[PDB]
Amino acid sequence: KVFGRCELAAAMKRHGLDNYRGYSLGNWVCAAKFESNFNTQATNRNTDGSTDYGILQINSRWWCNDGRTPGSRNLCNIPCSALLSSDITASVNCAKKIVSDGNGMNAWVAWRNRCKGTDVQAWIRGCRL
Amino acid sequence: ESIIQWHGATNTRVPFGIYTDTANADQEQQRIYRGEVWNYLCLESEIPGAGDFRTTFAGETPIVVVRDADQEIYAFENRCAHRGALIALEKSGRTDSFQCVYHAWSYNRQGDLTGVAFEKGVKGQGGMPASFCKEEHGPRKLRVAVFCGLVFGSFSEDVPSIEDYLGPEICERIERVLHKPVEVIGRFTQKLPNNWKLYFENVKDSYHASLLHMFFTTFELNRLSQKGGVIVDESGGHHVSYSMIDRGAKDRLKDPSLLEGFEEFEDGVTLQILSVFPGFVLQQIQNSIAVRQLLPKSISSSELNWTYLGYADDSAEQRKVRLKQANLIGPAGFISMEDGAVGGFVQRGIAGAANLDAVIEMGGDHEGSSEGRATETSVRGFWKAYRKHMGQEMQAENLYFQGHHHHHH
Amino acid sequence: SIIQWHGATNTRVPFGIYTDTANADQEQQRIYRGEVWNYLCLESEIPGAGDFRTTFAGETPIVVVRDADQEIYAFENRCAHRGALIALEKSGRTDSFQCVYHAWSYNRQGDLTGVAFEKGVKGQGGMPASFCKEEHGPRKLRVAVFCGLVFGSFSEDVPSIEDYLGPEICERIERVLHKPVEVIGRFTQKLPNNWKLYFENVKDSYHASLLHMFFTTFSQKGGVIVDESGGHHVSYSMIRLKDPSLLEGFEEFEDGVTLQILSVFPGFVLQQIQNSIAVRQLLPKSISSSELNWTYLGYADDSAEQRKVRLKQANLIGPAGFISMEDGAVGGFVQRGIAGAANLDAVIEMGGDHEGSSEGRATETSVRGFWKAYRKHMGQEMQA
Amino acid sequence: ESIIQWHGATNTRVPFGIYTDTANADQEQQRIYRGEVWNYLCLESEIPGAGDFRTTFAGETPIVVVRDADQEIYAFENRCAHRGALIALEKSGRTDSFQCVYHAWSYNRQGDLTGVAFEKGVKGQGGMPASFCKEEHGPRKLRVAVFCGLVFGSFSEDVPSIEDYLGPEICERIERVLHKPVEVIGRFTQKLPNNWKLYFENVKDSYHASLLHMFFTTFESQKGGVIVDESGGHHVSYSMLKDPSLLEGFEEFEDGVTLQILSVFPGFVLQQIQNSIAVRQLLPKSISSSELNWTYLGYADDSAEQRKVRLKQANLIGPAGFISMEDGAVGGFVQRGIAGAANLDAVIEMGGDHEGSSEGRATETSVRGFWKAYRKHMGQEM
Amino acid sequence: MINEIQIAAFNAAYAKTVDSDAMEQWPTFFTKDCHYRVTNVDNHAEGLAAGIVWADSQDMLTDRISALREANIYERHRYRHILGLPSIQSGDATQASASTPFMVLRIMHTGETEVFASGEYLDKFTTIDGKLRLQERIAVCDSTVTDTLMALPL
Amino acid sequence: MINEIQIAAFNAAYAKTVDSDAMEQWPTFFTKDCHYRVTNVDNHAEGLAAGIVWADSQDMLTDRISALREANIYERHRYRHILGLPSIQSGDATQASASTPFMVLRIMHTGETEVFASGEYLDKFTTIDGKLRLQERIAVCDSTVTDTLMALPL
Amino acid sequence: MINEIQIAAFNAAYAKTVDSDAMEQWPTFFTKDCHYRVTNVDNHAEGLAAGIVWADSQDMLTDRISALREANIYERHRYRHILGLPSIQSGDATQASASTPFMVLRIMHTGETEVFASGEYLDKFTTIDGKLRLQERIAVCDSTVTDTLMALPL
Ligand SMILES: O=C(O)c1ccc(C(=O)O)cc1
Ligand SMILES: O=C(O)c1ccc(C(=O)O)cc1
Ligand SMILES: O=C(O)c1ccc(C(=O)O)cc1
Ligand code: FES
Ligand code: FES
Ligand code: FES
Ligand SMILES: [Fe+3]
Ligand SMILES: [Fe+3]
Repeated sequence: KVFGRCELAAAMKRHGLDNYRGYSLGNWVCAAKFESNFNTQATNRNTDGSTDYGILQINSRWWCNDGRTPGSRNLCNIPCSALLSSDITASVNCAKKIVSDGNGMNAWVAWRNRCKGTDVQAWIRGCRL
Repeated sequence: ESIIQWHGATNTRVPFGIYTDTANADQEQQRIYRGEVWNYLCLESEIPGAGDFRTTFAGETPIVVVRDADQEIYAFENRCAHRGALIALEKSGRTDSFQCVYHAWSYNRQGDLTGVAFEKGVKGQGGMPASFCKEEHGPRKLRVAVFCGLVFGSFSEDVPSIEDYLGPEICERIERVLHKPVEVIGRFTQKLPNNWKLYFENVKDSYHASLLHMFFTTFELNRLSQKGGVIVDESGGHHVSYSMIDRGAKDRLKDPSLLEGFEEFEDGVTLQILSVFPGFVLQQIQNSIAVRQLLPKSISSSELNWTYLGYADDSAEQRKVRLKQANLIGPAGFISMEDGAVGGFVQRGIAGAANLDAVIEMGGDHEGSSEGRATETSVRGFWKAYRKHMGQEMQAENLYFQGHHHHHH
Repeated sequence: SIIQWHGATNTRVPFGIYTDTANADQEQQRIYRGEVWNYLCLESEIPGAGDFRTTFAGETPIVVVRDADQEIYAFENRCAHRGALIALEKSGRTDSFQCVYHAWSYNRQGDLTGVAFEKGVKGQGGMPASFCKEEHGPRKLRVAVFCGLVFGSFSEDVPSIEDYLGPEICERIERVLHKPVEVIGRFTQKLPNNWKLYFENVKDSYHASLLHMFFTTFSQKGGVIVDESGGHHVSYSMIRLKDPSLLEGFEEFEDGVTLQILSVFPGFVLQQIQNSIAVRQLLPKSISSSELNWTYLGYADDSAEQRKVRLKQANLIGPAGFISMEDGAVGGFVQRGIAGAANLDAVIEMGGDHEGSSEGRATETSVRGFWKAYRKHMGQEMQA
Repeated sequence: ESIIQWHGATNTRVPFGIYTDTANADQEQQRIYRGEVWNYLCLESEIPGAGDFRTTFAGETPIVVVRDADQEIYAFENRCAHRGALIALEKSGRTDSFQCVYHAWSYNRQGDLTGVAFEKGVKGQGGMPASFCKEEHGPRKLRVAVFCGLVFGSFSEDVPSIEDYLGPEICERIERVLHKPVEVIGRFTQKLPNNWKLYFENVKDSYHASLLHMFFTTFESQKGGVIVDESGGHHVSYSMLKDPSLLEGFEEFEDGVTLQILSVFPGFVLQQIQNSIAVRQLLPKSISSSELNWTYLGYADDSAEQRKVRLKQANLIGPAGFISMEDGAVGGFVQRGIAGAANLDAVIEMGGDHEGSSEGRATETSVRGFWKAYRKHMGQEM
Repeated sequence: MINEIQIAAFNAAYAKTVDSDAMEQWPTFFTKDCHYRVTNVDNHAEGLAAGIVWADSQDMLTDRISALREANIYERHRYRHILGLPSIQSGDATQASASTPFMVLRIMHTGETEVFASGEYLDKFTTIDGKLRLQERIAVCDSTVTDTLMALPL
Repeated sequence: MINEIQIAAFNAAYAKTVDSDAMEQWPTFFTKDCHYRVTNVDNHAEGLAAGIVWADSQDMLTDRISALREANIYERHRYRHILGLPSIQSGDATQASASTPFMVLRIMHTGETEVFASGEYLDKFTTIDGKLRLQERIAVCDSTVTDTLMALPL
Repeated sequence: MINEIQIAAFNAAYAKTVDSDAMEQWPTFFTKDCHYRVTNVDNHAEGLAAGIVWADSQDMLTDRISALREANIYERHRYRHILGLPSIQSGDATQASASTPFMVLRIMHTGETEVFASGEYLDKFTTIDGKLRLQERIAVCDSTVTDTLMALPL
């Protein structure tokens, strides 16, 4: 599914991600923008045997089990395929676990490069929230 | 310390030990089931063509029953004469000959050993000795009687004919129901948590049956005066319990069609239950016809096999009446449901009382036919037949203790 | 014989005693229907006229019922006609008991008061002139009550419940059951062992510390009391967790006794562990199976806060008890360990060859006591 | 008139009562399983290290078998000498010593009582009398013999050595298959609805092999034979689709022998069917039930391709075996077919009244052998 | 179209009604002119019509529950239905023919739990006022054997 | 709205945790201030409050698994849960009250399989961090009988 | 995208096929190069490879059904599969691994119903040409014991 910017804002707010561990809603929308371009099917094969899955590009070595990643730890205890659906639930619940791991949103390289200390609240203006 | 000690010649007292003594159960297999009785096997219409067979039991002993090309029915013990394996492994089928799976010994439909695999050895080595003769090895054959389509078997060649065993009055009561071709409309098994005897006593228990019937007329569902009676053959082993209206006397349910029925007998009989020692029942309850087969399984368990019947000439509307009235009978029967449980109530109630006696005094100490059903004459009859087969009449020492005197006449 | 005793003393028990079926039937005649008191139920379970429960004395099914005189009666749950169970419900309230098979009626004493079609139907059949109801009935039991406990015996010769218990057991029961109790739950355990292995286990002061491991994984003095017959005992004790509230308790006994386990031959247990009160009923079922029925108790006067303490402390006991869980299995470990050893003997020598009271609990005196009482009832005692 | 009355000195007739008499079954526990036999316990490779143990049975009697630091294997009755509880509760494990959970009595790996909880009392009081001595209490120890990695146990001081008990011909036939290190590739248990003896007779039944099993005839009389040891107790029977690979094999035995079944009284089987190797242990459980424990084997040196052939050929054996599926049911067919015939006799006349070796397999000589050994152990001769 | 989810929801409500002994509500799962039968694989394979229970109207079901309450003697017990996922063989927006696997545990008041019956419901579903209803339910039991008796319908 | 599919998914993860002996994870299925109880239909019908297990906090559940690991002696065995479809009585996007039928097989390490318990879970669900959580689970057993002992919670 | 709904529907059709004696259709649930094995928890925990059934091709499954029809002697009996909900362990856009709890009743032609096996299917699923198919199914049985023999695959 390709989300609308505001469609995704509303959806992330409904799954309790406004200010989840200090991170305003704009950080999450901005993150999805530069990780996946709002695409729930985005996948990115890495050269280390791992793949990043879905709207928030969650990694198959630490977080989800894709069944082809050596050393898989599956800390969100889900299959990576759950992170490729139209419904963002499994990706949000995993993201909440990642962002609580101790390194906040820096887990997300695209967020770090393109979002972190910008005007992130620009990603949620012109939206019904 | 014998818990199977009979109190006297009379059957008004039954030792509760008779329902739990395992040595006595094995004696029932030798002296009843493989003695001078007729065991109900199946209906001839269930094996109509040459080669059609069913497997069943006579007591604990597995049986094959089979139709041959002469249109006769044969029966034999389902035991290979080699090392004892069941010969026929299916409940039913059609075959030319029976072959044991273990070492391929062959039997014809009479149960004769016709073939022994590698009887003559291979390359002049092994097989049977010169002295071995096939015709000297075989399962026990049964004497077979077919009476109004009912196939019985005995292990004894000295058993009376089925006609003498039943007697005239039971013969007529079977013929009355099995007067024209019948069709199986269903089969169901009940596993009873009781010694077989408690169920067979219950079939013969006109006291319980008449109490339960009198309750069902509380609901006012017929409203027509009835008279009942009990018939007991000379041996005691067989009974009929009936109820009837007098054709041409003057004067709850949201679907009354459960009890809507049709006249189809030349008499007023609304209910007839008929027992043949040691485990056959034929029932007519309004238009509900069935056969039951009772088998012993373990000291405290037995099997009741129902065969539901219609007549081959039934219309759609007559057959539907029987399918509705079947709700009265079987495992979930409005009438018979509790028949599955009362045996077990006795089996459990007597748990601490193996040394005590049932009291069976209703209608006196007779084992003959009676007007009315507030009697246990047909239950006492069962014990009369049982003790004769089992050799448990007053013998020797205790007879001597009663009779060693000289009264003034 | 695999039930041959090797001496007058009880330091050796023949393992055959747990598998011999003839000996089991003798237990039904000489123990359960002999000179014992069988625990039936609590008075508070049958408070009003007509209230009844069904239960067992050994293999024999029993009705226990309250009548309008406020007395309790008990009789064999066996119809005097052809032997059917009379009462089919675990509990209820009734004016009279009726057998469903042929509608024979019994009063609350177990007297035959009615026989269906006694005089025949339309003047045909029924009983002979010589038949008299008053000559047919289930065996009645003697009933005794003690601080809310209801016991039954088949025997005219059994001593009074006070003499049967003896003073020390009487005082130790009264200490717990000094005010009205209320059932707060019922659970049954089916034990894969001969009854005796569970009853021995209740009396086994030696194992209580070693089998269990709960207090020791995560000083006070104790003792064992044995009545004069040997059949009854008391084992007593007197002065990590993320939710310590499991063991938070309140004072409610005059003494400082924090544990009291009490047994009455042949199958009654009263337990007090902190504020956890319960009764157990042990029944034989087959040579290698038995039934343990738990009745968990509060006092009728408990506050909400006291009752909550008992509901939390109940985690210590029963089928899943931090303490009692193992009690359900060790019987079966014995039953199976002795599979090849029917001809050999248990060794019960801890605390000597005594069947009397002791300071300390590193003894098997209450286990030997059980065998003393057992051999007396069973006619197996040998002379010294 | 006994249902266990033998009708003659020879074994051409077996009383069907022998399969249902419970008193006779208890005599089997005293005179066979705890008598002068060797009971199969496990393979030494299943308890390779110091402390490794398994629990099993010799007849009805639970057993512990365990490796000690000397690399020897010991076995004892799994029965605490206090009040009789199982000592070891696990099917397998590794331990320094065994402790009974009931009252914490400790045993070394030989089954010696090393410790009694509160032996000397607690504070002043209780404990054992002065006269109590640990060294006088212990479960029964078993004699252990190891032959080509097979661990056997006996209750009997008088049973011959395992070599003499087997005899040379069985010894060589075991060596032929267990000539190199083996590896367990799987364990399965079949619960048989028959008296143990009906299954042990079936293993020895060279007559049935081709007739019960249409796989044995349809896709395979061939060169072969039946060997019976001097006692009669032990035998050898030997012989020489959209995915045919089920039966594709490789040569790995010097002789041409594609089938060898070997039985050791009273419940051990070693099988070689093409490249399918397995051990079976037969245990009595109740008068009409027994347990068959399968241990599937490869050789440690198998390649991937050899191991795969054994995993495919294992479809022939075990509970779902194209061959052995029927062996699980035929015992029960007998158990049930004789239900009214406790007083009658099995007829075992094929190949005469011989209990010796034979160059054919249309014989019951190895079945008669079993009953010769049985009657000797059980005191039922003539 | 009637689907596997609507039938599974219906089957759970049917099971809960029978397992809670709210037996008065059991006939409401059926059309006025329904068929209900309890039979076994042998009868069904041979085309034998008789049932341990046999009803060709909702009224016959109501009478069977009256008789259970006010007429039948049986030792106290309960059912525990465990159901599989249904398969639809044919149907449209309003009718469907469907098979649902079942197992029924019997628990006696005295504590014994046994597998009492197993098999499949052979069902014809219709839609009345937007709600699923059984035109037909045949409980085809895997076993020919009923332990003791059958009081409660399957 | 919380629906029957989300509750069934929850119930399957709970069963998988208990049946795999990952017992350390069992308390994480409950709120901090949860109620868990194992009882039977007799106690539940009479309103009797005691459980074979009785917990009014997640910490009590954690301690029960500690005790099972470090302290309790029992013969090795496992559970196999077979669950029915839940029935929701009330609830919203966050809370639900629901009943779920269950059966538990026990398999001993020695091979024997029995029906060990059956009944229904009477549950109160809440949502924490977007995940279903039990505020309350009452395992109402159909039988008053536990065979031997109960080591693993239901 | 393989999901829990597709796998539940698949598992029901597999169970229906095996329970109805349409055993000819059982191999069509698998890829050409599939693995099927029936094993137990002990073997699976120790990493032992052997199965009481072991197939590394669809053709080996077809041979097993041929042998069952034309060759093998066993007493007539039937299975009743009661399945849990599938739980997906691993997945990407196209493949999935899943575990499904099962229980199998065996019903003898003579009427005895026993719990014959229980455990989980450890599965690898693929979609070819619109068809959901097992690349792998390992039936991990809870018990090391098979009663009598195993003729029908699980
Ligand atoms: O076993 C039965 O169904 C039965 C037995 C007797 C009578 C009768 O005597 O009226 C009726 C029914
Ligand atoms: O079976 C029991 O629960 C029990 C028995 C004895 C003791 C003890 O001696 O401390 C405690 C509890
Ligand atoms: O148990 C077996 O697998 C088996 C037994 C005997 C024979 C034989 O003697 O040919 C072959 C196989
Ligand atoms: S047992 Fe029938 S041929 Fe051997
Ligand atoms: S058995 Fe009780 S009235 Fe007949
Ligand atoms: S039984 Fe083993 S230490 Fe007591
Ligand atoms: Fe204890
Ligand atoms: Fe064979």
